Amino acid sequence: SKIAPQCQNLREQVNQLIELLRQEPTLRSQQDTSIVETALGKALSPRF
Amino acid sequence: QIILEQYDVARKYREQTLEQDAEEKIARNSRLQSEIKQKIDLYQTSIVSINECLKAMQIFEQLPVITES
Amino acid sequence: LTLLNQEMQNLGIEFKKYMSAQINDVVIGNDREFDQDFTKLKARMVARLDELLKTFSVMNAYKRATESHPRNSTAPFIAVLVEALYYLANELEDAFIEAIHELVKNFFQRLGDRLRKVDCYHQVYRLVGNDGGIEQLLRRAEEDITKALVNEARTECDRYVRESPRFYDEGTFSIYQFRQTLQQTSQGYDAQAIVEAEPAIKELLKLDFEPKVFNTVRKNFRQTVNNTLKTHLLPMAEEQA
Amino acid sequence: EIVFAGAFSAGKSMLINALLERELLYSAEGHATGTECHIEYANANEERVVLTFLSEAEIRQQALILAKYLNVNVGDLNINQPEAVKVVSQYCQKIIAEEGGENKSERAKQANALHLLLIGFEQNRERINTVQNSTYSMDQLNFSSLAEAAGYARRGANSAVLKRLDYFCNHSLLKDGNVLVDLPGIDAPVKEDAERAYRKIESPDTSAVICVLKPAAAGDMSAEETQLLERISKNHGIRDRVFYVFNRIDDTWYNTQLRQRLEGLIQSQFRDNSRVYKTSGLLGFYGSQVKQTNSSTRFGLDSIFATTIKGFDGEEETPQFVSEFNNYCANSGKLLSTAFRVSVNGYETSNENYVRILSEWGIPLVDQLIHDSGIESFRSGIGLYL
Amino acid sequence: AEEKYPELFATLANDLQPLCIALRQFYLENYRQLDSQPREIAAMKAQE
Repeated sequence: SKIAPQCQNLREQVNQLIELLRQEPTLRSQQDTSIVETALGKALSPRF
Repeated sequence: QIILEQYDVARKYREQTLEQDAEEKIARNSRLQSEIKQKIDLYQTSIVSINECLKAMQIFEQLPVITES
Repeated sequence: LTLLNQEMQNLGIEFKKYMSAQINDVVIGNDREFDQDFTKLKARMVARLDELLKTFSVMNAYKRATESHPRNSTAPFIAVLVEALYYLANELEDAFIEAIHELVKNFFQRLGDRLRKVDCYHQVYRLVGNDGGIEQLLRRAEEDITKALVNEARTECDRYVRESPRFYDEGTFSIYQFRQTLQQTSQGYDAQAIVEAEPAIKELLKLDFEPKVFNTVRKNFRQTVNNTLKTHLLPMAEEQA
Repeated sequence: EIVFAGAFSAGKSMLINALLERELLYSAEGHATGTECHIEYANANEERVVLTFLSEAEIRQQALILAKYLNVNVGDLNINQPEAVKVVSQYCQKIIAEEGGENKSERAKQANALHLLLIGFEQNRERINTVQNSTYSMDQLNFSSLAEAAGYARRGANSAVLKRLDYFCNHSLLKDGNVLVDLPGIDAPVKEDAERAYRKIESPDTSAVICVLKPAAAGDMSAEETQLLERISKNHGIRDRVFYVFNRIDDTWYNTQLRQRLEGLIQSQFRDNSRVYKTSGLLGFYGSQVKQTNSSTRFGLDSIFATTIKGFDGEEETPQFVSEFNNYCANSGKLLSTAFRVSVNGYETSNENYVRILSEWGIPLVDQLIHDSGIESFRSGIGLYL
Repeated sequence: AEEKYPELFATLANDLQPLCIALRQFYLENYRQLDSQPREIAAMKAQE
């Protein structure tokens, strides 16, 4: 019901953020994506 | 007391090669300094859009990057 | 030019010589000025302890017990002793910090003032042109020395609080005499009848602290100052060369 | 020279194939004992390989070790006598019946290697000398191409006896003279061979060190691994040229506690994390291979995976890659942040879903899969350093 | 629809911050750290 035109490309943007995090060597050591791993899609196309 | 006594002459001998190192080193410094500058621009654009979309329903916003100086 | 740097090299070697001579005199007491200030430091602390515990009153420690606990408004009789240690220790700790600053600061002015007159530091400005960071390093180092001693002094001050076996003594004082003030003696929930026991507790604290405080200032304190000054000043001086 | 050090059966063979994107090393777990392959740049027409074999005194030593853990070390006087081999072979074929499978346990594994080593020993006995390590070649063995030699070398029979190989190939990554080394497992029964690996790695002639560690799935390092870090840590000269990698991270994608254990372990010890890497060879390898398949071959179910899709009970079994592919799409959810809406349903089997899911989206989904594997980043990482 | 639904998006923002916490820090350190070194040839050569 709250789907918005901005949300269509919102998820593709964070995919870039994950890409930047992975590129940096030392950042991969102490950054776990397990939280976002079960957050975005749980929100977009929500599951209640 | 004599090995260091001739510091002057060694400078002239070394003066031949010091030019290349100075220009080469800064070029490497500039290349990496400019390379990292490119990454933050990509990061800045994505986060601004994220907050813009989420602004429609919530006020939980992330940080920008500006006037790093 | 082939001779200019030779003078420069001797200046660095000679500079360390004067610094090593001045510092050595302090470790053994040759510098009479340092000893006069040092004995002043010891006298104040010993006098401070005697004056501090002499004026100790049950109506001063119990004041702090209520403050420490914002919610509760009724402290047990046993809480008097606990607050006494911290009140008699934290106050003592501040004495070192205030006096230690007065000691380090005076020493450096005694050194910098006399350092410029001697030809060692005098000849530098006829050739080099400026300090070269000598004053900057000296002021910078002085800050480091103050921090190190303050931390070391506080660490020792944290050991007095823990009670030694001497702290308890059946003959000197009994913790169970409060029952005499509790067995239908202290009617109200006040701390007025306990004042009668003030003379006894004062002697007990004297017995506990007198050996510990004398042990530290007389034996331990002297070693730390001497080693601390030398362990930091010399490497700075070598870096100056 | 690049050295890949990993525990036995820890995916060292699988990772090497995954790294090169080619199935040169036979990834039959437990069969790669004492196998080293050197791959260097060469013209496409100059691909070559050399073969070496174990001695008879070693086959009996290995066979006794294999039979020792099998409780079949009785009724076996010598592997030279067919009867002493048949009293154990038919018994080994009985062990297959007793165990109900070749790779169903460590005891069964020893029968699997023994079953295939004895089968390998008898099948290719004419190509093996007694003592001297026989050296042969494609011309001396009548191999027309690497694929033909590989297919012959992929067999459990021949693959078991092979010891040393020297591969030549045309690849961009290896075009800079890079050489890949597959050292034997440190925990192998043959200590002298293992000690040689310690001497080999500790030798100054090694440029870089790749440290493959189990605790991503094993939880903690073993005694053999512990001494390696102690040896490496205590030696500053070699320490400054070491890379640390972890394998089979897909396990953490489904279990939180293992991920929590992995996260704590990684942050607990490793400080210079710029050289700390993670990947999954099992998923990484097949992921690249699928790119060479299309809907005509059912995206590999009719080729490469045709051997794995055939089940014992008749029903099409789910290949490990396919089985984890369905789990990866649903349980992990890496596609969640991507531009894909892969839906996993019980309406179809794993293979049928594998056919349906791939047919729905296609190759572009695989590109993300390989990218998430991190193998490509590993090649750039080590390549950049060297 | 009214209470739980928006909270799901709200959780994402708080669940996504733990990654942006470090990226700016690391970039801001190296970028600022590199700026400390000189740039001019004369000054740079004098350092040598």
